[PDB]
Amino acid sequence: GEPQVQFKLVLVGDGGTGKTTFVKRHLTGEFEKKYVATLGVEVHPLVFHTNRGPIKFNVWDTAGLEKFGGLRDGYYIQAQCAIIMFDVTSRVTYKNVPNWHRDLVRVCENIPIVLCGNKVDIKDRKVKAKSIVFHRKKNLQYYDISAKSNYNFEKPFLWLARKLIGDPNLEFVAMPALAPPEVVMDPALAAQYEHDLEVAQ
Ligand SMILES: Nc1nc2c(ncn2[C@@H]2O[C@H](COP(=O)(O)OP(=O)(O)O)[C@@H](O)[C@H]2O)c(=O)[nH]1
Ligand SMILES: [Mg+2]
Repeated sequence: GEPQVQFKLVLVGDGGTGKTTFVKRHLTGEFEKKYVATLGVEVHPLVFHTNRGPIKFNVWDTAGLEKFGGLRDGYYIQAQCAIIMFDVTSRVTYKNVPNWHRDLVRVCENIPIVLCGNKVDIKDRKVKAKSIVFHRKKNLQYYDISAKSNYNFEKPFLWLARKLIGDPNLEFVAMPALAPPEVVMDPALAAQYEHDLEVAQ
């Protein structure tokens, strides 16, 4: 009878930015993933547990290394939300963000979108906070991320659940089982970066 609250999420951005690494941190979603042969995609079911009940994000991760413009319409059709990703050690991935946005909005129009800057465990960072107080001003929320250490993993999913359910006080009551950190996210470096965003804001 009474079914599941489920949302289609489309994960997009340049080849090599860490999209498959980020979505694979949720272990039960990787083990139960579904290979949809004909659209070139892997659909991952990520269940999150809130104070108002359980929610599911059906994350569509492309299986190729496609280029801006080269994602069929079927990949985006009926999407309810999205995450756009770039790598902070490569400037060309961040310059392509606007074209990935243009592709989404043409097919889906006004849907809640989060912007993510990955690989902030690396010391030699090229794209900093002062240049990210830019683009995000499309009604787009920004978060610094590190996929291999699990740094800020829940933040993009918590922001999208608040918009789609309609409650700004919604919280997660327990965290999903996650793959153990494989790199070190220095604790004083993370604090320096957070201070930099507030300065930039
Ligand atoms: N150190 C580090 N490397 C990362 C991180 N995220 C991705 N990478 C590396 O980037 C390469 C490409 O990642 P992949 O997930 O295949 O990217 P995709 O093309 O967007 O699917 C891999 O060798 C990853 O291990 C991160 O958080 N930290
Ligand atoms: Mg991939």
